Amino acid sequence: LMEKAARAAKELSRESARAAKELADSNAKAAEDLMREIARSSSSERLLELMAEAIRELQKQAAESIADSQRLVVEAIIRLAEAVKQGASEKEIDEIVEEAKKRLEELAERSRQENKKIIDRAKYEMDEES
Amino acid sequence: EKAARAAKELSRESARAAKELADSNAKAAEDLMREIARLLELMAEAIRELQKQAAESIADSQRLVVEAIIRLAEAVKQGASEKEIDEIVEEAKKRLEELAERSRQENKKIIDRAKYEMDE
Repeated sequence: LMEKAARAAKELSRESARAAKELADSNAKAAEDLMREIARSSSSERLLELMAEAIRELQKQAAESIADSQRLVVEAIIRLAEAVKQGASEKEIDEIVEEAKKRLEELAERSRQENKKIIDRAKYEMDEES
Repeated sequence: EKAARAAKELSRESARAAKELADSNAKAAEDLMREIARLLELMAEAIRELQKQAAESIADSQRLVVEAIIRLAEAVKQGASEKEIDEIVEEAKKRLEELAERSRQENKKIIDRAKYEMDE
């Protein structure tokens, strides 16, 4: 079962990573948009300050997301190594894995929501100035 | 607007580096959990260390990216035109590649250390 647990660990880590990558892509596109708002507008340092603030907020929230899902993954890994030595069933391992996998997608959903709110606020505030 | 696409590409470059680190770490978790079949403490420590170094690398990358974006955003509206913009972009790419390389090496070292000591 330890082999199976290993596969499970790699998969959880990769799911976390993929969440991080999708979030990062969204943030990239956001950066592009904000810069286009810079170009299509009057010359104002203010818009630059706002863009920088937005990008920094997005980075901070991204780091918090990664931290959360990483904590989850390492805990699931330890929990798996524990289980494959306390009483390795099969469906108990499958269950630990499926539960962690549940929490990962829930965490990632909440993350995408926070991100989205940040972006919307940013875009809007950049609209209102200039 | 060229600078906008540039911003996106730099950001995506950073993200790709991060993704490579994460994949390496997944593989590392698998191997380390194979060496278990205590050792649990070694594995936990190694994984947490890999995560910490990942976060350090991502932080450095992010600062590079945002600095480059602010520089671009000022360059446009200050003028300077295509060659100067391209130069800002390519220099940012260069420094990003350097950072990504040293980060990649440090990560590789951590993983190899970890495996080697779960062997001992």
